[PDB]
Amino acid sequence: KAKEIRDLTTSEIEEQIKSSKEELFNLRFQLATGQLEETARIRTVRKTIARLKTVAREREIEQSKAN
RNA sequence: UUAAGUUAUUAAGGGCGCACGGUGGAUGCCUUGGCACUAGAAGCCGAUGAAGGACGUUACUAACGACGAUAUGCUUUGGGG
Repeated sequence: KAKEIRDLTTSEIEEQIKSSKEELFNLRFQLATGQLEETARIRTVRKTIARLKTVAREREIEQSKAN
């Protein structure tokens, strides 16, 4: 993905962001209710969201390099 | 059967020697933090938030980094294995 995340159509990114945020919410919710036992997913979901915002920022800058 | 002389026999204490304590840094070490030389800057920012912080962020959490809700980091170019 993280290459062709840049190939996504700027609404797949938007829906992808909120799907990933619901996934992170469920993970944090079941870490507390103590049944997770694979705690490394939390970190990588965070970084995915980071990935997804970064490219969605830079489209914006290139969207105003022309205008 | 008398006059006389004398010593230990506790070492409570004293000096010597012995042997384990407490103590803390004499020896060696350190070189993590500066005296000074050379060179480079440029003294150094921002009304694009400038100037030190406060709260936070790790799967687990107690001070500095990141700076930061994209948070114990994100993308990209080049090194590197």
